[PDB]
Amino acid sequence: HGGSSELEEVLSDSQLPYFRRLRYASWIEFQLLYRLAAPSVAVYMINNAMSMSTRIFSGQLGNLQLAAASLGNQGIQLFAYGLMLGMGSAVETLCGQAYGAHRYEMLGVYLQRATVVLSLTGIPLAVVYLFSKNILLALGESKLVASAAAVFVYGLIPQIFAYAVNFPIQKFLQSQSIVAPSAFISLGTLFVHILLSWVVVYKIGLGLLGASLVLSFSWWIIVVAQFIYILKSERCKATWAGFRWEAFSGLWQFVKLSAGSAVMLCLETWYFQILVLLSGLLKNPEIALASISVCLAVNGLMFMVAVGFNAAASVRVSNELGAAHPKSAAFSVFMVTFISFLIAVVEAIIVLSLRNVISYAFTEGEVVAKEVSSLCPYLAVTLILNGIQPVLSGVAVGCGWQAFVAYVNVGCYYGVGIPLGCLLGFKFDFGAKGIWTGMIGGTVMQTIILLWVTFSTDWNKEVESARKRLDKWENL
Ligand SMILES: CCCCCCCC/C=C/CCCCCCCC(=O)OC[C@H](O)CO
Repeated sequence: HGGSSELEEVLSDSQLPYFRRLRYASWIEFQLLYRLAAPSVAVYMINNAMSMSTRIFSGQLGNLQLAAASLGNQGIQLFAYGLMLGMGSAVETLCGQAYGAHRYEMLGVYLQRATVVLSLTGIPLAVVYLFSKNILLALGESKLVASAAAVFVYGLIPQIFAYAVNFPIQKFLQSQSIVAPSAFISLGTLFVHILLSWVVVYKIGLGLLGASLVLSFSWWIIVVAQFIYILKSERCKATWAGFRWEAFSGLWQFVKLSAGSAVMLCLETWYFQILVLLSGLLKNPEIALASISVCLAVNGLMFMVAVGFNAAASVRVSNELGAAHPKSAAFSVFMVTFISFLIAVVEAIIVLSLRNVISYAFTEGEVVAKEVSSLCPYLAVTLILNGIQPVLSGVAVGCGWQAFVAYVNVGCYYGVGIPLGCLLGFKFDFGAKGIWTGMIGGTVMQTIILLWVTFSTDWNKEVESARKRLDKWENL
């Protein structure tokens, strides 16, 4: 329980040579990164598999049912997904810093205080789900498609409040460096999800409504399974003191800290969505929509590995800033960035080697395979950029820089990325290469700013700022 972190700090405090000290602080760091990032990827892959399993099981009832599962997941759910996870960012930085400062008693307070805030946030998301039929026909979709997706969206209204409890519990167990139980109950519920969705759809005949209800039901099985763990777990007897009335105090404070990360995700959900819509306005958008969707799907599939390093870099900096280990935090930021950078290099190598094959996997098109292969050099740059940007955003969450990063991300995306992509794409007639270059240029500037800031960071002041943050939340 934080003993390894103390040892790493002790190792840096020695007269031993730099190379001997580097090898033997990297080994203890690499062991901590692996014990955190490996189950984090396994959790997101199994959970997204349920979103794919529900999309697959519901899509086998007709082409209208598949469009309902696709438009419901990417249209309104992806908007509701980024809003719930954004508020769960303040409980991520508060639990990790408190777990490092041995204030285990208030870890359960942050869980409930995040649940109350997220449960109130899921109320505006509920009325949007009810009128999902009206917003789809407003975008021009057919009434039969809008009513079909709404019924599928009607079944996802319990998935909203399931997020409001799963995300605080996820970051709660993440701070204590215990993410293994979450990966195994998700594996079991997936078998329960595939089995129950097969019984509800094929035998009960509830249609696409029951298909989305089984998804929302399975999401509530991992919520109950995660809560009954912390009640019986021995590593959670110091961190979960039980239900407390203090969770209702200082709700607006949790709103202000988490508001930065929430806007960063929903706008980015629209930012990529705007980049797709803008690609439809380019000259010859017939192939620009398919090629960009292939590269972004590869970018999205490669992004699933980056979120594991994001969770690891977040808890490491949080646990070290709370335990007053500034040199260990400056090393964890460096170590996560380097290992994730080498992974992004391997991701770019595989894409460049299979530049002609990856296009046929998503859609069989000969002219599409050429256009995708032409954008693979640009996609490889985005993959390398997506191997440093999320880990620098994860350490910024651990330091509480969520407001500073949100200003930079929105400014680099909407203020720099979008105008550069439209100027290169439309005015300069570079097509999809101009859009992707503008998206690259946006991510480049963001990473550069964060890199200079993070490496010029006074980690002594971040430790003091972590004490002030924990002390103020303890007073109220
Ligand atoms: C849909 C699910 C919703 C889930 C959440 C429902 C409750 C949210 C309400 C909280 C404030 C009102 C209730 C608490 C009123 C007393 C608060 C209190 O003790 O205030 C102390 C004061 O702030 C000095 O420290």
